[PDB]
Amino acid sequence: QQLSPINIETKKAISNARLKPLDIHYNESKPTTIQNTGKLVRINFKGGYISGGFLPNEYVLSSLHIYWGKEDDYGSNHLIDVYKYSGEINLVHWNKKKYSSYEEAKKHDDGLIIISIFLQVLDHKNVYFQKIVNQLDSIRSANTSAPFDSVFYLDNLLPSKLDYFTYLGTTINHSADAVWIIFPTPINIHSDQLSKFRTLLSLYITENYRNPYKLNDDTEVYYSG
Amino acid sequence: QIVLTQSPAIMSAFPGESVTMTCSASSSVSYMYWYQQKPGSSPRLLIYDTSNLASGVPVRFSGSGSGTSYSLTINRLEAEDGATYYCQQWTSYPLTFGAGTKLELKRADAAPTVSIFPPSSEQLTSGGASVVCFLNNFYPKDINVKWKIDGSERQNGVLNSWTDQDSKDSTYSMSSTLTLTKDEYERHNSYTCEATHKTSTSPIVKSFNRNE
Amino acid sequence: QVQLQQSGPELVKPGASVKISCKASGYSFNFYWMHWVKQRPGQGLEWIGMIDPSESESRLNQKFKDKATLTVDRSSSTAHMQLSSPTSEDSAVYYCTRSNYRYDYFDVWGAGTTVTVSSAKTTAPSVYPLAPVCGSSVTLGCLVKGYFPEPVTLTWNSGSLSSGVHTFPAVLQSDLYTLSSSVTVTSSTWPSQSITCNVAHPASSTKVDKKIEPR
Ligand SMILES: [Cl-]
Repeated sequence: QQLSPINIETKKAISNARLKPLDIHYNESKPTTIQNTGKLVRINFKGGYISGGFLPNEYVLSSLHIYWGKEDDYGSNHLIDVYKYSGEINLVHWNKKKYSSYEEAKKHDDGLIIISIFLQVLDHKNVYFQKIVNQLDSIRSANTSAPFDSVFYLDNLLPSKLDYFTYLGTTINHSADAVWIIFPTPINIHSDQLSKFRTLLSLYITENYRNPYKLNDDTEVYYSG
Repeated sequence: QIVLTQSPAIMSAFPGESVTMTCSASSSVSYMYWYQQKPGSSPRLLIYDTSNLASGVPVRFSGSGSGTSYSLTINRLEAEDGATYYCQQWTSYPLTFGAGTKLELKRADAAPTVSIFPPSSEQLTSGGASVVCFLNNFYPKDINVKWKIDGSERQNGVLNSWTDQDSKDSTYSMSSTLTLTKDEYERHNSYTCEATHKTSTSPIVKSFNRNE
Repeated sequence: QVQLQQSGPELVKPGASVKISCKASGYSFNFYWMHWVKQRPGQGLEWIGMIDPSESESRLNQKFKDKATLTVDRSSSTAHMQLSSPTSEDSAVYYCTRSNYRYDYFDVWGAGTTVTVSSAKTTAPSVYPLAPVCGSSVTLGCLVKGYFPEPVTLTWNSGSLSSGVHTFPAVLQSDLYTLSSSVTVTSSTWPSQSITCNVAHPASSTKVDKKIEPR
């Protein structure tokens, strides 16, 4: 019922300080293929899941999506207290326990859980994030698909702090509803690593983030500290 | 879904007048959007994000509102603004539009120019007979046409069509067609189209006798 | 130029599926969501659904869940909408429109594709001249009777005569349309110069030119 993305107002967030901790199992996650969709970068995965949290049961990882802007100043989708990061990784998970496929999960408000990891541009070359920029040479055209070149552990792309905000919203392209898990703490990357994304053909792709929507009266943002 | 109610459904005003149309929502909308559709054309963006004018939209247009109540105002109407205006919300899916406010123009009262036409020879050869009456360039649009045959009123077989208000002179035109068979047509001599309009107190009568 | 080009008028047999198309040019097709909007003669605008061209992910208005199927042909930069098992309720103008990737507005619209769902027969019109009954000004006419489906086009003197013209919207009776057009000229113009109404009904491949002769 809430269109994504949003500005998260920390002063309005509801503290849920009795939740089970969030359990991330990316040890068995393996990247299958990488896509240039013409609009964004998609990395598909097999294996790996997340458990609650607020989660009624576990949700399997299916894919990763990357967003940026034309400046290292302004590129993420979600904001926190009107602060926009350089970029945003979205990790899509689906309710395989309840529904037979992703396609059936995408039609329900308890089918998709998306994890948001922010990208902060600094003077720090991320060796783990690099494993992704290297793939970019294979997928410059649109829409192209290539096998993910070599060894990569998603676990390395996790933030150093896993406190998070959560709310019921939608996919970034609005195609379906989804619950968001959003870490305020970003991972750090260099300008040289992000700029590579802007050299992908879109038919020229300088920016692909979406502006935020007003929070609806009945939309709650919960914080797990 | 969010239901948008637009009032008034239909309205008119003179050029230079101020016009306000409202869009009420069944629940709160973050931003209202406004589309202008001229007759025979696709909708076209006029206002976005409640109060921002689309590129090239004249400064006489303005949008306003918040929550469940929004409005569009034309400050100094112009004839070219004749259109149906739709509000639209982008707060929840499905996206929804109001049913529109149809806006038309006022001008000075104008009497119709009335012409009558006997069936053509070519139609008679096919066994049908249509009698056509054009009532052109009148205002207001409210008009009554009565067909008479040999003095008697005829209601059956009458079809009417009104043009869209003229975008240059703000008048309306109407076509009235009486369709009989060739057999019925030849059974009578006097055919009359009688126009009743507020311009004259007496009806405007056009008539012909079948065999001159 | 950034432009959205829609397929021509469709007459569709009830229950027979129909695909209509929307060819995009002048911009990056994958980057903007394409939407479909339905407009019935007296029913405002209805949002059918949208599709994200980059991955063909679509969202449909539940009102059209079993009716409309949204696809894209990325190679040909063309969005498609299919209507399954059409009924008379599916007769309408269908617009494709692009929403801006950043701003939530529809910044490009097609001319709209008219879809008529009916088992009424394709029928050619008869075109009849309307000459005046046997000062300063004269109104002539052309009557275009008994055709199906819409549209017909009507010009006067191959379009050379355009002011003083009133072409009346068609009226539908008993599966057939009838339309008329009046033209007003100075009495010194007609009949010393010919006036000819030109009529096309593409569905019946009809083309006719009727000179208005004095009675
Ligand atoms: Cl790694």
